[PDB]
Amino acid sequence: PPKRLTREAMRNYLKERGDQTVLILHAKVAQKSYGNEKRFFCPPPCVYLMGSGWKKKKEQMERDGCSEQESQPCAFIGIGNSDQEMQQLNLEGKNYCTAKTLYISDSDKRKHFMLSVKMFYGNSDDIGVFLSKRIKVISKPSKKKQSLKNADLCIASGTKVALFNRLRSQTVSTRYLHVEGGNFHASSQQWGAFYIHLLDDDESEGEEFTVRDGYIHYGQTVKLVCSVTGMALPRLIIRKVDKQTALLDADDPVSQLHKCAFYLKDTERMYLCLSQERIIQFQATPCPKEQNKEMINDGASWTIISTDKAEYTFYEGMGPVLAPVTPVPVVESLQLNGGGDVAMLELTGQNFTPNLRVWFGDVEAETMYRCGESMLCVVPDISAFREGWRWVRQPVQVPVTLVRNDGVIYSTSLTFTYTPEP
Amino acid sequence: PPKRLTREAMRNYLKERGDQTVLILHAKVAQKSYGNEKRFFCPPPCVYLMGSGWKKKKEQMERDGCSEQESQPCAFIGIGNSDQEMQQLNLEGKNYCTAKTLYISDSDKRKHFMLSVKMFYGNSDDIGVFLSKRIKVISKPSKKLKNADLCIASGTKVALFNRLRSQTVSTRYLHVEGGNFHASSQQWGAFYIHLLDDDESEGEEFTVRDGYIHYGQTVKLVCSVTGMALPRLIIRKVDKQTALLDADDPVSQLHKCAFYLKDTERMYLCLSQERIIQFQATPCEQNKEMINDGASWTIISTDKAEYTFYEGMGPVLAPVTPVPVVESLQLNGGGDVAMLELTGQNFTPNLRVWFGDVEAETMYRCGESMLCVVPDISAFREGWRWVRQPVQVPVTLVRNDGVIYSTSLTFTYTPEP
Amino acid sequence: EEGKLVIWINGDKGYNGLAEVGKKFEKDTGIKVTVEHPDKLEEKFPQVAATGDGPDIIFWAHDRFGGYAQSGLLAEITPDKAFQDKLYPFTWDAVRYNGKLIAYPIAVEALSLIYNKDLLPNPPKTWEEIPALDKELKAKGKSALMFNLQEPYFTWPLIAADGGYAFKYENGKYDIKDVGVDNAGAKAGLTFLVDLIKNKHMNADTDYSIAEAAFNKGETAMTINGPWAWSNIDTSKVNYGVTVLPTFKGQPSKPFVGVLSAGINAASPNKELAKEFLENYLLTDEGLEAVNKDKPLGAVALKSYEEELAKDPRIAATMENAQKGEIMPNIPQMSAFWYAVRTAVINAASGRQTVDEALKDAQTNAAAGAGLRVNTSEGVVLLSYSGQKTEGPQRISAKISQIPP
Amino acid sequence: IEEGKLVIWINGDKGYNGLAEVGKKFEKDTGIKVTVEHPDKLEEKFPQVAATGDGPDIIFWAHDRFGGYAQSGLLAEITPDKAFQDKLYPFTWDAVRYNGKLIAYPIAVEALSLIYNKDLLPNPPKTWEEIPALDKELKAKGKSALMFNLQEPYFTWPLIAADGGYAFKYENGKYDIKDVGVDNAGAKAGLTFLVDLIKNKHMNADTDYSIAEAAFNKGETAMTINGPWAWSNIDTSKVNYGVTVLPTFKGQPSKPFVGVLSAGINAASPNKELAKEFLENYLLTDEGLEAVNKDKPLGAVALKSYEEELAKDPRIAATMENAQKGEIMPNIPQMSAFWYAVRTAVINAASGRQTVDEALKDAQTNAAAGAGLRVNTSEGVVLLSYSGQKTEGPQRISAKISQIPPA
DNA sequence: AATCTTTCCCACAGT
DNA sequence: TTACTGTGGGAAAGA
DNA sequence: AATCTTTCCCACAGT
DNA sequence: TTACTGTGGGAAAGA
Ligand SMILES: OC[C@H]1O[C@H](O[C@H]2[C@H](O)[C@@H](O)[C@@H](O)O[C@@H]2CO)[C@H](O)[C@@H](O)[C@@H]1O
Ligand SMILES: OC[C@H]1O[C@H](O[C@H]2[C@H](O)[C@@H](O)[C@@H](O)O[C@@H]2CO)[C@H](O)[C@@H](O)[C@@H]1O
Repeated sequence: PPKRLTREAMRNYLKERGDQTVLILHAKVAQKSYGNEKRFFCPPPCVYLMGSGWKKKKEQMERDGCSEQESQPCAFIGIGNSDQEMQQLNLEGKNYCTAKTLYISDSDKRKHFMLSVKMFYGNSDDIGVFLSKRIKVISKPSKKKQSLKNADLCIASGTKVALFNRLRSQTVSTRYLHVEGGNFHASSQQWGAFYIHLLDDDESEGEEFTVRDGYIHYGQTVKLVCSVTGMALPRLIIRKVDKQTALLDADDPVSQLHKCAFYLKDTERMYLCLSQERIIQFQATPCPKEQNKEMINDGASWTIISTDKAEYTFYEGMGPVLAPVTPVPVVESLQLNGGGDVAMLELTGQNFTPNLRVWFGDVEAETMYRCGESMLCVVPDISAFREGWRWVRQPVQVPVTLVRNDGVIYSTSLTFTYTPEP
Repeated sequence: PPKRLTREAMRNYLKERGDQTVLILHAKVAQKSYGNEKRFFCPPPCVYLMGSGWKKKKEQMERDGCSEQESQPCAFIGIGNSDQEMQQLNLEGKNYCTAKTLYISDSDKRKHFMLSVKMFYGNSDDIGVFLSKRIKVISKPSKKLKNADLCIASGTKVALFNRLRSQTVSTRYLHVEGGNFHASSQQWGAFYIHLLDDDESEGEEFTVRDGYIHYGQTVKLVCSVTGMALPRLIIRKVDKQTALLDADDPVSQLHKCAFYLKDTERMYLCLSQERIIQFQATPCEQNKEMINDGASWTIISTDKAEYTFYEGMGPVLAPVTPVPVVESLQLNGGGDVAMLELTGQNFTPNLRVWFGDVEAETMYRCGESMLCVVPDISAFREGWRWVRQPVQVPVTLVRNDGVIYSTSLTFTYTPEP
Repeated sequence: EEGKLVIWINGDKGYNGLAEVGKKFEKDTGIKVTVEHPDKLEEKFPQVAATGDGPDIIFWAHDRFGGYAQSGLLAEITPDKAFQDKLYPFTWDAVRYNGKLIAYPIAVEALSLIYNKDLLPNPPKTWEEIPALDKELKAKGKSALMFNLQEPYFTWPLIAADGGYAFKYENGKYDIKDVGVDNAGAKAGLTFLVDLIKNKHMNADTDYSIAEAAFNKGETAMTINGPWAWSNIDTSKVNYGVTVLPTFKGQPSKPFVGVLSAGINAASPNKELAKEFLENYLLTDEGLEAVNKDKPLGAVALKSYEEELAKDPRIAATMENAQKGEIMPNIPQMSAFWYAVRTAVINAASGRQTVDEALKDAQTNAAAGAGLRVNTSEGVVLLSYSGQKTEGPQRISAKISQIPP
Repeated sequence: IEEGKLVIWINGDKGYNGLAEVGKKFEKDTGIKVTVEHPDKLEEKFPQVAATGDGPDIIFWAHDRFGGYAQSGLLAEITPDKAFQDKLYPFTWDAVRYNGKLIAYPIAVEALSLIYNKDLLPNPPKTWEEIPALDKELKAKGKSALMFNLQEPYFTWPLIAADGGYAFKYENGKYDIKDVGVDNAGAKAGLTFLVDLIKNKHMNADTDYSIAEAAFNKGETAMTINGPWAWSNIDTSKVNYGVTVLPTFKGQPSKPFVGVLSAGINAASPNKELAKEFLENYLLTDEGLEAVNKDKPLGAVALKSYEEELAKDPRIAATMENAQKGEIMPNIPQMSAFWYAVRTAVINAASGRQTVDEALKDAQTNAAAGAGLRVNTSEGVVLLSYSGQKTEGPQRISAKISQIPPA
């Protein structure tokens, strides 16, 4: 029988925080495959398992008699259509797995889709289904003039992008810009998400730089900062690459899956290049016919694509549950409401269900379900946090947490504060 | 039918104050009459009618067809005895009257009593019964620490009369008329007998010391009505027909005494018919001085009973008495809501405390204690006076038939940050 | 359109005076200038400018320009040092958004108490004594006070006096989560205004024109208005005075200080012609005189003309009220704040909502990340939340990796 | 009262054996026997015995009770020489002045301070609000945070005053015997906090002087609130103690009621000159005051010469800081009625017999005859008062003199 | 035992 | 002279 | 009518 | 020589 979460059980969780997190890292767009061709999603969608909960769950299962194979989390990935078969990901040993052979066919007439990650333990126990963020289907990258009206296909300052390189003549057909051991390299297995920041044409080279807002256009000065390590490449000028030539005379907005060139700011025609796993500089030969074009090899020709991240965090607060932990709710924002009789907190997000309750610390709130994107709760009175030795009128800060009727705890990065006023 | 007082009617009264006041001025003590003798109360108890209400009532009654005799207030005075007759007082023409032939017999075994004044209009319309303050019965004046009731204290009112056996007018009284001191045959004044230090110089401004008045002490006699004072005088004891300089004994009730003018050639407070003058005392014993009958006065502590009423909702069938008198107030925070406790006399269940034109929820305990619910400040923020500011209002007792009983007390609401 | 300047300015400002400046520019350069005053231009401009239309130059107080800059409707103004020195540094601070100048400041304006000297020689020092003045005046067939109750700008000095505030200024920025629209101070101020209305001292239906008519006709003893209103009172037969706003609960009324600014539309093809007209024609002693002559500007941003106007007791009164008040934030949240306070003031004045309910709704409507004050058995508690951090600083710190040669 | 012998009354919490040594010195010098006594409730006893014409020759108590004793005529007027008056601080003479007359000799200035155990608590709390948190920590170690006398309002007054509470307001050059600050918000917040410490078991309502003294000196409690007189017993217990500033309430300083230990001479006493001799030339000397201080500390002594030598002491330096944050008590006769009202309120609120509001409201109207009463209204706090018949007593009378003709 | 209080008696005042 | 009647003074009882 | 988007086709790269 | 298959580039079809 299912057990509702107790205050003691909640208090223990808030002290430990042995959460089980599932991360889905992917591109915001996908190119359509025509006929019987298979155009694989690039960079390959990645599934990461984070949190100390996984080890805790393994140890709990193995105390129940599970072998390492039985306690091992297993995952399958596919697009939101049944016509295509789901592909297995091998997590066993590693903390992550990348799906290298996913594609969307001409038969699939959807304009937008989400990746579906079906997780379970090796003993067939179901964990649940975790969806990615929305992926827009594109026919081909826009070979002509782009505009801010097609914002979905444009790249904005301060947003994450993935940089990959197609190498037809090389053994490793495609390499990805990644940061490992505080150094930039062209990885065959891993790919990094980089904040593409736009800067003023007069901004000098340095560790500290002022970032200007807007959509990235060709010829502009950009700083690529690693979303994980915080490592940045020196000031670069993003240029349009045509066949095997970088053109200096481009002002057009930079779009999804476009052929790129990254000229190092204030250098003798040097550009961002690749020599096997290592990234190096490349001397460009200017064309004698056109003074606006410069010759650049395949290793200097990169591909830009905007990336997204789906995150789901859960914990079995009252021990193992029969029902899967999914759909895992995600809280995007909060807003207080003074328009009514009592103070209300309005939660905006995804995957909300009637069987959830908002908790302020170890205090269960009266929760009202509206839809999967909107939930309301009655903000507890401050007296609920003055029960013991903490009776003195003082500021109180508590976490905001979603809890399912079977004791499953859905962590939030949000806190709530009661501040006494004279 | 009786009408309850309206806020409009109350507002009008508070602006005008055309009250009807009844004053009973008398001595605090009375000497017992033995056998068939009649020892009259001296000075004679006086009944005064103060306030513009009397003339208003006269004019109202006369618009109803009453003659001057019918509209004329009539009064009878007696003691609280159903064996002694009540004496008629003649107010007709004047606003006051003295009861010159009142006495307490040996048969009346009471150790104290109050004078009963029964008032009504000439047309038999009953005003009511007004009692005096307590009068203590004494056998004879003590020529003596044990009794403070028979002693005279600094700052208290006294009456000074003069017995003149050889003169046509057997007894004269110290009184102030037209800003001048005189020995009246009809009227008597109440004088605050203030004690001052022996080094206090003569003047309009003087510092008054406390304590019981003894002989040889420097006294300042100030008229309770006009505020007129006699020059600094030394109260001396009188034995037969001589002023005693070597007397230190405390001054008691109904004592024969003289009043030597401070820093003068043996000059004393004397009288020549209706006028008061100074008498030169011939020294005879260096501690004794010869003084005539006119220089020999009699001291007696006096009291005052005051009753103020107003027919707020016009003429009333029932008498206006007993008129409630408010002695003191005290607030109470021991309960749920703020309460005002009234202490006094003649309280009835038909009374209500009013704070300005705001009738309060009044609770009757007994005739001496009254409680009321202090109105909320919002009751005084009803018009353009809604702004948070200090509010001062009179405290007034009102009867169910609209009779308004004035008080000298005010109530204040003071906003605080 | 190219070759001609289209200018938008509010109807209560010196548009005919500004049109004289346009006729001077037309006789000097040959470029035609059109001065327009459309209704609700603060709302109109962001709609027309978004599509790429509207005017070339927009005139409004600095408070709306921050949102216009965020939306990308404004051109970055880049004046020379010689020009920047001709204007007060604090006026340039009002027109600065994310280290960029987005408009040209023209004049500093604040609300003051405008009183009738014949009807009232000694104006009230406090708000609390106005109902007593109303009783006296009502007997003479007149009234004490009349001001615009449809625009929160006029009621804000009373709301701010005891403790009300838009956004708190923490460190070197505004805390877009710290809103003081439902604090005790704001509540006491709006309760007082509602009490003046409930007790018939003021009418909830009173707007700008109704109050202006009553003052200029000598029907009301006092009005609350800015420098722009002085010209019409001059033409009327009123011996008026401009003084300090009355105090509330012993504290000064804090009006919101506005800086009349001129921004250039990002979509405009006459960006140089706009810079030429604004710098060398309008922001001159002769240029600012023309506008001021029609309707007074207040304390002008141009140092040279301000010095000549400083001797005016009316401008001296405006500055005293400006000093006791506060310069408005130019932040994008200001528009949402104003709409919330407008609704609260109207609903409390009409009796539609209580003061508490109106200011509580206004509190959470003003900023999206704002708190809410609650009355508890232990006292007033401020409810707030955090953890959805989304901003990204202007400056980024990142260690440079070497690209090997 | 026997002639040729001095009878002295002093409180049991003071240095009576030290004062007895001064009496032995007087006896060996003049031949006059001196008897030092410490009877229970002598502040109440003295006005009863003195009224009949009996009691001690010399009375020791804080200056606050002497005003009433002077009004009743129980005290003899103090008339010292200029040379003597200058030996004592002018403010100490101001405390013993009633109606432009000196009614007692000042001895020492005393104020309550926070006495903490340095081993149990090296850093004492700066605020009252952090004491319950310090209590949780100490309770785990089998100890408690705070323990002080809850039977005497003197000890609870610093908390009551802190936020806004006062006895009588000082208007112009006098105390307004009608303006009492016992039921204001500040006083209410202070007593509510004390009641909350009791309700939440951090303190016990039954705690008196001896109970708290035992707990501190035995090392059972981390802190105590007491005056300089209590230091001697803590010294014998060898507790590593500290004397510091009282903790703040609602961010404001705790305001203790500053007392001036004074010695008055009974008006009925036939040994007034013998009393003046003993007090001026024997007690109010460096050697004389040293004897009393050696028994139980006096605090900041009135004698300038001895105070200078004791000023270097950090405990006396702490007493003065607490005194400076507080206020010198009024000497006015209404002080006795005030104290009885606050004692009742504190006891009834702590016991749960009455709520804080009901206790402090009753205390307000019982503190003085003709005191106001505060009420909470929809428009705010309103003070209810009545312009009744306040005793007053007209001192000066203006009257035009009518002349008696010479005839 | 004083000292104070109460009760009874009487000279005195001018027609 | 005395009768007429309130009044202070004084003596003799009581407390 | 352009200009942009979508669909279809094909050369290219290595055991 | 040819088979094996994703991939960018380019033309032709739609919008
Ligand atoms: O009432 C809200 C409104 O206040 C301010 O507008 C003022 C303006 O600054 C003055 O120059 C004048 O035109 O009156 C206006 C109010 O009627 C703010 O500037 C504005 O953004 C806001 O909507
Ligand atoms: O508690 C009421 C009480 O407080 C004061 O007494 C103090 C005294 O001043 C100190 O020197 C020491 O002895 O402790 C006493 C408290 O027990 C007032 O002086 C006193 O009148 C009041 O009743």
